[PDB]
Amino acid sequence: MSEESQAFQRQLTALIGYDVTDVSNVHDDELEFTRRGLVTPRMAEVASRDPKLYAMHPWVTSKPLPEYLWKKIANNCIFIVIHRSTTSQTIKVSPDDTPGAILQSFFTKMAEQDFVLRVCGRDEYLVGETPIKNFQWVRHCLKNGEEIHVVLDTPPDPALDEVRKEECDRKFRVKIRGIDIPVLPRNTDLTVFVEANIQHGQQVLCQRRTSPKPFTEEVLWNVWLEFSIKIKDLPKGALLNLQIYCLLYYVNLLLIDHRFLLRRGEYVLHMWQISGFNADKLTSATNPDKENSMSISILLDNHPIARAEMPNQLRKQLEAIIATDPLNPLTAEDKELLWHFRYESLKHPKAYPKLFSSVKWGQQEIVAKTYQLLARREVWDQSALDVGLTMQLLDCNFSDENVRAIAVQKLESLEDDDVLHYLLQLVQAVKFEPYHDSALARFLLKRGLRNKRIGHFLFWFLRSEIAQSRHYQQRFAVILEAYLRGCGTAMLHDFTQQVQVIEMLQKVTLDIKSLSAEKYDVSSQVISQLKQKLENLQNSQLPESFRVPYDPGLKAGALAIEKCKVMASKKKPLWLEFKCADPTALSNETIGIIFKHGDDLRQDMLILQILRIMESIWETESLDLCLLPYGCISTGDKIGMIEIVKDATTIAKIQQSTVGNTGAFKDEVLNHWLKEKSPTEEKFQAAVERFVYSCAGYCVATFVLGIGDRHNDNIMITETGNLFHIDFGHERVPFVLTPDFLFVMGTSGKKTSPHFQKFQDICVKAYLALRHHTNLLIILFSMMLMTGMPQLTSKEDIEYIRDALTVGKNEEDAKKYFLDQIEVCRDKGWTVQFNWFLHLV
Ligand SMILES: CS(=O)(=O)N1CCN(Cc2cc3nc(-c4cccc(CO)c4)nc(N4CCOCC4)c3s2)CC1
Repeated sequence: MSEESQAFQRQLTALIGYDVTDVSNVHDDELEFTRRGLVTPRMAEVASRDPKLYAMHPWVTSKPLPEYLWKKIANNCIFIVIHRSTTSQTIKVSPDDTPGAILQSFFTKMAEQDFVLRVCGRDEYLVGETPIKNFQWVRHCLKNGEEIHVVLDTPPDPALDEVRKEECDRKFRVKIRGIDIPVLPRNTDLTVFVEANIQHGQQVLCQRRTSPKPFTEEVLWNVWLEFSIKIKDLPKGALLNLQIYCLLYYVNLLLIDHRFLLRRGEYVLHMWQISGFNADKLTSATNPDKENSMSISILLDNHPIARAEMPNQLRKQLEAIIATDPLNPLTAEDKELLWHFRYESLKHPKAYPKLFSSVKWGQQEIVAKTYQLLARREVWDQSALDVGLTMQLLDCNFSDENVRAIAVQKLESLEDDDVLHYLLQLVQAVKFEPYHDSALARFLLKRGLRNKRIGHFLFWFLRSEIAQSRHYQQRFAVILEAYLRGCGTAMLHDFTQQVQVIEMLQKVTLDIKSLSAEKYDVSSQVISQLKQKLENLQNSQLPESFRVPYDPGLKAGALAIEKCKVMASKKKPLWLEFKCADPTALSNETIGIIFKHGDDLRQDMLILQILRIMESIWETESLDLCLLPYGCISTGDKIGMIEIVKDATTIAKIQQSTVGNTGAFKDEVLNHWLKEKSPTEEKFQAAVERFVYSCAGYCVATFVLGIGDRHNDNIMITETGNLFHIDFGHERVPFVLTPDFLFVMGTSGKKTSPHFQKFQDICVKAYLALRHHTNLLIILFSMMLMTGMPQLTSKEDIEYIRDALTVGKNEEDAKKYFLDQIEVCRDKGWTVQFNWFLHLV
C-alpha cells in the first residue's frame, strides 16, 4: 500500500465508528470479499454520474402538484425574488417555466448564462430541466404562505467532488462437540440442551435435539445430529441456527457460503444472549465479546447446485386467497392451491409474496421449478410499481436471492423523491438479507452515490445502526465504507465536520447528566458548568460551521451560548441553539437542536418517517393534514439529536398557567392561549383552521400506529395553531381529543358545530385514504417492530394495525368504526389525562 493510503482508511474508520479491516470477529472471509465485491457497483455509479448536477443535487418530483396547492395559485402566476448583495427585483413566473427560462425572463427583462439560482439561506439549488412547480423547495413555500427568495451566485465546482484513486445424497449432519462459558451464575442449577435447526426465511425445514446434560461451565456431548434433509436439497441462504435452552443463547451459520460452497470444518461460534421474532435473531454475525459469551463448538464433514384451464369455482377460491392481507396466514390447503396453479397465480403481481411462501424450499426439484416460474416474468416486469408489494418480498419471510432480486428490480424505477421516503426502512431491510453482498445493499450504494441527499441520509442511517447494533454493525460498516469511498471529498469533509461536532456535544451531554441529581430540578451550579463548557468549545475546538444532520440544506454556525440550557425534566437533554452560517439567509432566527441521552431515538426515527409516508399518501388524494414530523437522528446508543420546532409550547404547560394543581384541568385555556399569540383575529381564525387539520392529522395517524394513548406533556402546538406529538419511545382512549381541543372547535361535550363537522370530515377522509394503502402500512409497521423494538410476537403485536385499519371491511363500516372512536374520547374526556399523576404518588 501507500503511506497516506493508510491515513485515508483511519479517516474512514472515524466516520464509520467501526474498523472494517479488523478480522478478530470472523470465521471466514465474507466481509472482505464484499468489500471487493462492491468496488464495481461503486465505480460504475461514480463514473456515470453528471458532475454538474451532482454538485447542486436539485430536489425534484414528477408527481402532480396537489389540488390543495393549485388553489394557492388563483392566477397561474408564481412569485420569485432574485437577489444580489443589496438590491433584489421580483420576477413574474408561470408555474410551467424552468430554471433556464427564468433567467431568460431576467436578463432579457432589463435591457452571461453561467450564473445559477441558489436559494437564500441554504445549500439548495433550482437547476436542471424541470418546471419550478416540480421543485420541492417551491412546493414547500407555496404550502406555508411563504415567498420564494433566491440568490444569484457561481455554481459549486465539480472539482471538489473528486474521488481518490481506489484499491450428494448423504443426509446433512453436524457434530455438536460441546458448549462453554467462563461464568453463568444465577441461583439454582438446571439442565441444558442444544437445538439445531435448518432454517430458511423463518421456516424450519428440519430440527434435531441433543440429549440434555447438567449445565456446568463446560458441557461435552460429542453427538452427531443426523438430519433428514439431503445435501443437494439444501437451498442457498439456509441457516444452521444453533440455540441453547435449559432459551438462553442463539447463533447462526450459513450452511452455503458466499461462494456457493457447502460449509465444512471446525467452528467455535460465540453466541448471543437473550435479554429478559426480531431481526437480531437471524444474524450470521458472532458475539464480538469473546471473554464473556457462551460458545458452541461444532463440526461439518459432509460442491452443490451446479395448457389446462381452472374450474371457475377453484379460481374464486384462489382469488379470495390473493385478496387477503399480508398477515393472514396461509393454510396447507391454501399453499398447495397456489402452487398447483403457479401459472395463474403469476398473472397477479399481488399474489407473488403468498406464492413464494407456498414453495417448499427444502426440495431441490421444486426450487428449480420456482426458477422456471420466475424466468417467464412478463406480467411482473410490465406491472406498475407497488412499494408495499415490493417491501413484502424483502422482509424476513424471503431468503431466496432471486425472489428478493425481482423485488429490488421494481425499486430501481423509484425516483429520488420516493427513495428518500422509504430509505430508512430499506436500510433496515438489509437486516433480512442472508448475505453481506445483496441486490438491496447495492441498490442503496448506487442511489446514495447518485444523489447527495440520499447519500447524506444513507450515511446517518448506516452509522446509527453501526454504533448501536453488534448484530449488524460489521455488515453495515462494509456498506458504509463503500459509500464513503465514492461520495467525493466535498461530502467526506462535510461528514468529518458533523461527526466532530456531535462527538463534542454528546460528550457535554453525558457529562452534564452526572453532575445534576438523578432527578430534582436544575442546579445553578449546573447552568454555570454548561456555559463554561460551551464557551470552551466555541473557541478552539468546534468547526466554523457544520451541516445539520436532519436537514442537510441548513449550515449551522457558531453557538448562541446565551440561549443554550440543560432541560428541566427527562434525563437532562441539551437545548442548544446556533447561529446560521450562511449570510444571505433572510432571517435572524436560530437553528435549534436538542441533544438527548436516555431515550431510544431509533424508535422515533422510525415513527417520524412513517409520519412522512402518511403525508405523501395524503398528497395522492389532495389532502393536507399539517403534520410536523420534525427531524430526529439517532447517532448512538440511547442517544441522538432532535429538531426544535420554533415557537412551540407543550399543551400541558398551557394548563400549568397558574397552579396546575398536580393535575388541575380546564376546558377553555387553549383557545385563550391561541388569541394571545395572535396579533389579529384574522391570524387567530387561521390558527383554528390549522388546529383542525393538525389535530385531525395526528388523531388518524396515531390510531393506526397504536400510539394514541398519550399524556398532554407529549403533545405540543405552535403559536400559529399547528398541533403535533413528540417523544415516541416505547382504561383506554384510542387517541387524544380532550374537551380542550373540542372547545377550539366550538363544542363542549355532546354537541355539534361547523368547525367540528370539518374535523370529523377530514378524519374519515384521511382514514379511508390511508386504507387505500393498507398493505403498505401493515408491512412497514411489521418491519418497524422487527428491526426497531425489543423482542416481539411475530403474529400478535402486528395484529393491531389489522384491526385498526379494519381489514376486510367495506367503507361504510370503517367510517363508523372511527366515529365510535371519537365518541370514546368525548365520553371519557379528562379520565385518562387525569390518570397520569395518580399512579406516580
Ligand atoms: C424547562 S424546559 O427545559 O425549558 N422545557 C420543559 C418543557 N419542554 C417540553 C419539550 C419536550 C420535548 N421532548 C422532545 C423529545 C423527547 C424525546 C424524543 C423526541 C423525538 O421524538 C423528542 N422534543 C421536544 N421538542 C422541542 C420542540 O420541537 C420538537 C421537539 C420537546 S419540547 C421544553 C423543555
